[PDB]
Amino acid sequence: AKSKNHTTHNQSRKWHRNGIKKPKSQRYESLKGVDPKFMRNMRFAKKHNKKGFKKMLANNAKN
Amino acid sequence: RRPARCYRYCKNKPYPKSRFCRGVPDPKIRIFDLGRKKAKVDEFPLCGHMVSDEYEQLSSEALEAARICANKYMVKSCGKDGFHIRVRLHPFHVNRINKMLTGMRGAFGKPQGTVARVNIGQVIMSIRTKTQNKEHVIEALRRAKFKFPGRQKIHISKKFGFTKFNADIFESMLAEKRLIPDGCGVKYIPNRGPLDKWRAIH
Amino acid sequence: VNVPKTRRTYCKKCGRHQPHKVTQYKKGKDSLYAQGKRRYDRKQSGYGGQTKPIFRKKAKTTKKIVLRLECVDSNCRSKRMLAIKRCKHFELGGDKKRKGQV
Amino acid sequence: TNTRGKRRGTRYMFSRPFRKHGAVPLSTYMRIYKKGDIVDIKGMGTIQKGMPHKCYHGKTGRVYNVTQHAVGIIVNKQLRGQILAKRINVRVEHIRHSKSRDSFLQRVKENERKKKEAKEKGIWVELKRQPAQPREAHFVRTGGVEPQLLEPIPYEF
RNA sequence: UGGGUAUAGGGGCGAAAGACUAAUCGAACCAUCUAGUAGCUGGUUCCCUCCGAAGUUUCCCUCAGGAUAGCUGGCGCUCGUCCGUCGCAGUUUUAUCCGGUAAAGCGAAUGAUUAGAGGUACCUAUUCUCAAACUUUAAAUGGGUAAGAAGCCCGGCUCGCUGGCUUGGAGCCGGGCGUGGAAUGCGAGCACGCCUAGUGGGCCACUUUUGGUAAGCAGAACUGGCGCUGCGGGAUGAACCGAACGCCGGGUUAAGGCGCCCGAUGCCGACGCUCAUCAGACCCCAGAAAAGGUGUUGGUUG
RNA sequence: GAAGGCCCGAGGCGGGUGUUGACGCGAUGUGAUUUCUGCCCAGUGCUCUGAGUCAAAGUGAAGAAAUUCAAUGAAGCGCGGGUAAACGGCAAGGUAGCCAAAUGCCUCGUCAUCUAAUUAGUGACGCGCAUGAAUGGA
RNA sequence: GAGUUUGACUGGGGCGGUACACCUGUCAAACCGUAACGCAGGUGUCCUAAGGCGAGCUCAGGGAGGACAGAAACCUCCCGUGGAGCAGAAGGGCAAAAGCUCGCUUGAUCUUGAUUUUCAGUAUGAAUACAGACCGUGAAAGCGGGGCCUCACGAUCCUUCUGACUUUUUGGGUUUUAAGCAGGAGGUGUCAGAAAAGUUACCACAGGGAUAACUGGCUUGUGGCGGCCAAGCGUUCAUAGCGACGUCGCUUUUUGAUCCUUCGAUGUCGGCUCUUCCUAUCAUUGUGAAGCAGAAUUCACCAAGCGUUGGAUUGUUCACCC
RNA sequence: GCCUACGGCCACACCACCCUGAAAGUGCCUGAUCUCGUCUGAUCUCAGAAGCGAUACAGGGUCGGGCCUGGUUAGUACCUGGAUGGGAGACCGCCUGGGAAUACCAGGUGUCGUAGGCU
Ligand SMILES: [Mg+2]
Ligand SMILES: [Mg+2]
Ligand SMILES: [Mg+2]
Ligand SMILES: [Mg+2]
Ligand SMILES: [Mg+2]
Ligand SMILES: [Mg+2]
Ligand SMILES: [Mg+2]
Ligand SMILES: [Mg+2]
Ligand SMILES: [Mg+2]
Ligand SMILES: [Mg+2]
Ligand SMILES: [Mg+2]
Ligand SMILES: [Mg+2]
Ligand SMILES: [Mg+2]
Ligand SMILES: [Mg+2]
Ligand SMILES: [Mg+2]
Ligand SMILES: [Mg+2]
Ligand SMILES: [Mg+2]
Ligand SMILES: [Mg+2]
Ligand SMILES: [Mg+2]
Ligand SMILES: [Mg+2]
Ligand SMILES: [Mg+2]
Ligand SMILES: [Mg+2]
Ligand SMILES: [Mg+2]
Ligand SMILES: [Mg+2]
Ligand SMILES: [Mg+2]
Ligand SMILES: [Mg+2]
Ligand SMILES: [Mg+2]
Ligand SMILES: [Mg+2]
Ligand SMILES: [Mg+2]
Ligand SMILES: [Mg+2]
Ligand SMILES: [Mg+2]
Ligand SMILES: [Mg+2]
Ligand SMILES: [Mg+2]
Ligand SMILES: [Mg+2]
Ligand SMILES: [Mg+2]
Ligand SMILES: [Mg+2]
Ligand SMILES: [Mg+2]
Ligand SMILES: [Mg+2]
Ligand SMILES: [Zn+2]
Repeated sequence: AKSKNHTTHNQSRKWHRNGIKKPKSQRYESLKGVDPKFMRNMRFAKKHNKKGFKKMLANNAKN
Repeated sequence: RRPARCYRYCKNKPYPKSRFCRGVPDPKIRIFDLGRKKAKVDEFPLCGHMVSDEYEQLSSEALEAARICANKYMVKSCGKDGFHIRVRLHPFHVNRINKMLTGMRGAFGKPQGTVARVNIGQVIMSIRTKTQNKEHVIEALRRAKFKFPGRQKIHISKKFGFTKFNADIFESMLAEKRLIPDGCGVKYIPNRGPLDKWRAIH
Repeated sequence: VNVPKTRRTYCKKCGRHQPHKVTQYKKGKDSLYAQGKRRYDRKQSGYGGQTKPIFRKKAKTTKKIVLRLECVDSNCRSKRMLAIKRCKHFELGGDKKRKGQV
Repeated sequence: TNTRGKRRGTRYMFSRPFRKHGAVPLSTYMRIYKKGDIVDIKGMGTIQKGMPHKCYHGKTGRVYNVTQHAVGIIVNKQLRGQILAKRINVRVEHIRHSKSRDSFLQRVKENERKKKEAKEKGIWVELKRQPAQPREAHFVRTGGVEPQLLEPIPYEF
């Protein structure tokens, strides 16, 4: 009472039945798996980014 | 053995005698050159081939039988030393045979014989001899066609003997020291080597 | 497999590399009053026969050698199990191998 | 059934080219890979560490993470009907900068230069690439000599 | 041999046949537990509209079955919905990568292998024939990425990372710049949302391909098809050719046909070939080979 | 040899054999007579002896106690002997017999006889696939 | 005496094998993937270094040499792209390396998360790239958290060990004990992991043509039958009659292969009986051929109209004999 | 023209042999007190400057081998898609596009960057 072992015959039709969908490209992709030492300093760059907010307003006025 | 109708078509990949295909028996054909092999190139100018027309497998049994059928006629019609037959098909493809039949459980068979895969337009057997023996080669190669399956046609090559140069240019290249005979064939001498070899020739 | 009796590995309580005395780990006798042993005895009491499976189809021919490390510092004396790959022959004392010999 | 080994079937894929064996040239390690650039993936058998899988050989992705002599690539991998953005970590010996990305960044630098140079002159130049158009009309001089007559040759053996 | 008694169901009794114990015996009969369980058969009741499969992946004391992924349907919802712009693609183009198959090669490596020649069994230069688990080479088809505003440009800010030095790097802020920065088609998005039935026995064909002498054989790749599908054609027939379907009228075709059955050549069709005392008569496709003929008709070289 | 063998029985000062007592009862094998009944006690089984393992209870020791440890340590096993008209085999290598058998694969064995003709029958031959001595032989 | 069990895959089943968990080459048709009881092999290990680092060194083999010493001992020089070695199968990689040798060592250590591969994109196993400690090594740059890469391994429950702490031990407190947290190990090879001997012809039920035995169907290896070529046989003479080495067919009266039909059943061997059919003609009718003198016989042709018997043995078809 | 130190590409650079080489440089060369390392100052490390271009090194030569490039083989082999094409089959032709590789022949034979230095 043997049967069939492996088949990929009708699988291409099933895959394209709803179409092969790529993940929607999102701005600001996820930062998972990045260097932890790099992520530490990048958090500190955003943590103290408001410290130079007064210099930003002064330099924008020169333009 | 089984009839050649069972192993006539090139149905499988080439299965040579290698470290993986062990236990292969010895082929039926062992001698491929007959007649006066150690003859000069000028001895046998004319050459005739047995060109195939099928993409099939010629058994080593049929290669040996057609070798004898062609040799026994060139000896009787051109003498024992007036020709040089060269069989240009070595049986390398091994045939497999299943056991004397639990039926197909483990059906991969053991080696049975050896065939030579021939192509459409490939030479099977070549005979070189004198020019006046042209009709004898055609008949010798015709009698050996019945020892082969499929369809074969007899062709008289334009080359000079077993060489790869045309007969019209062969005389000119000999005078210009571009071809020198070494036994059954000739060596092509280009002008792209050390000049010391050129001085040795002249 | 031959490992020395002395290692200089990281000591967790000391927080740094320390000389350790390497031994081999033994199972030790099972406590007759373990929770899984107390309920196994109560379940086996009475009629009914064997209530837990009895493993029969053993396949492993070796065991993972467990090394009982121990820092030689008299103040710490902390142990740590260090398991190595499976091996048939395992020796702790042994002797260093020599290349050019007969 | 086949085996699920990591390097199963990579006899010629990860092998070195003919007469290209030996130590890896140094410029392969001197190329800068910033975050977001398009790089190709091609496993090198000389260095077994940080080797990409056989499915990513010949694939292309953008770099998201950069470490010491190793980068992280976001590669697309179509499994059945879902293309998956795979975050793999391969060393720099197995990657090369995609020249297709560099050729596009050069077209932007020229497009921004042409539309700026055309504005200063008032002219309007084209920037969109157009496919090969049908060939325009043209005269063909015979040069006095007639065209060479051709005919099928007879069959020879 | 009658009658009266004895032995009662895992028991009785048996000169032993698993015999016999009320037509029931290799464990009687009766009622109940009991509507015992069944991955196994059988059946499963009105109409219509719309959408519409799967026999494949992984795991399972699984392989007549489930779980899971896929395919399905329903319910929506977030938007768009003149040009324009987002967004999308079983497709091309451009740009740039990937591969080691066909073919080729072995006077190149590994392996196999034929014949002479030269110099002194080897050695040199040649030569014949090969590889699926060989290869210097190497396609066709095929795979990946890219073809902009999530950009470009100018000027600053943050950092505890980096450091000869704003030196990097990344993040952030302000300002300026559509010719949207290949062709074509097209509405998309919500981990293609949420719940979800059926299926998890497939089979067939072109090409590729494995075992097998071969098989209406067994086993794969790809695409289509059958199954789920009627219709025209192949006399006929699940798969072939054409073409897919609400109910009709007119017209025109496909594949295939047009002596008659049988709609259409009831053309003053064209040119040849062929006589068969087993003629021949067209995809799949349903009987032929090697080898022969001073049958006949062409052609080639002498 | 009855305080028993055997067996019934949920249970008793239960019951059967037994209104019995070894010329008895119970359990098996072989199967009249005649004639023989060979070898193997290793294995399995039964049975018979007195020098490692060995439960609960009991004794000893440590500990606040639970607990732990130690010594002692039944039957049975293990060790040893006997036993094959015990299972069996031929540890012993099939003895006496018998046979191509209701038992012989090759096989329609070979030979003689029986018929015009015989894969049948009988008498012989026996390295007998795979006969054989109370799993009884003749 | 009672209860239960006595794996699965499988060209039926059993036996065999493990194609049941893994690895290499190939199949595989140039991304990946891709089946069969496809092909050729490997695995349940080994290693205190064969791990890590630094330094120096260069291998296989060959030539020429050198007391014993030779085809192979050791010394020297030259050539030597690796033709050696790298624990193992294979593939890949590798030369002032990854090989060989030497001296310092334990990154085979303590941790958090992410990622790759088999993947459902779960787990395990095995890998990748960081980060925080603590170290090794080198002058240093660096390199190293096992083996050059691809295999070399194991859930819940339970036991055991290690470690930690405002952790529990139930009205509080102390000490035992027990429990818990965290990390190892003890193992399930049917390897995502029940605890498992048969027999049944005395058999039973549910089913299955998913699946065997009997017919038919495809196939013709085998069996049977028939050509072609002509070495040779035929005293001489290849083809009167034959036909080696080869080769092409046919048949479905052998067997095999397959498993398409039938398991809510197609009665199944032979004989007897009886009819019709086929020709690959044994005899008879009409011919051709001979190594046809006659006779007898052989080959071939038109040809199935007619006939093909009686018995011993065997259930036998099949043989054998009268 | 040239030479060093560090290189990138890694034979057009390699290999064999022959010829030539200013100046500096490099190398050879001369020693073993110290540093350091060997069985041995050969190698290695150190110290030095009498000697030359022998070799290394560089340049050139060879109808040189190899390598590189191109031609040829060749629109050949192979191949996408298509047909109620041929053929008993094996296979082959055509349509639509794509398109090789040996032998053979020819040409070429290092180049570039940084720093310092010599004619
Ligand atoms: Mg299935
Ligand atoms: Mg399977
Ligand atoms: Mg009890
Ligand atoms: Mg494999
Ligand atoms: Mg009575
Ligand atoms: Mg009852
Ligand atoms: Mg019975
Ligand atoms: Mg509808
Ligand atoms: Mg389907
Ligand atoms: Mg069913
Ligand atoms: Mg479902
Ligand atoms: Mg399901
Ligand atoms: Mg089903
Ligand atoms: Mg099939
Ligand atoms: Mg089938
Ligand atoms: Mg169905
Ligand atoms: Mg459909
Ligand atoms: Mg028809
Ligand atoms: Mg109409
Ligand atoms: Mg019609
Ligand atoms: Mg004839
Ligand atoms: Mg007895
Ligand atoms: Mg005994
Ligand atoms: Mg006897
Ligand atoms: Mg009789
Ligand atoms: Mg007798
Ligand atoms: Mg006896
Ligand atoms: Mg039962
Ligand atoms: Mg089974
Ligand atoms: Mg592939
Ligand atoms: Mg670290
Ligand atoms: Mg069936
Ligand atoms: Mg036959
Ligand atoms: Mg023959
Ligand atoms: Mg006839
Ligand atoms: Mg009779
Ligand atoms: Mg040259
Ligand atoms: Mg070329
Ligand atoms: Zn410590």
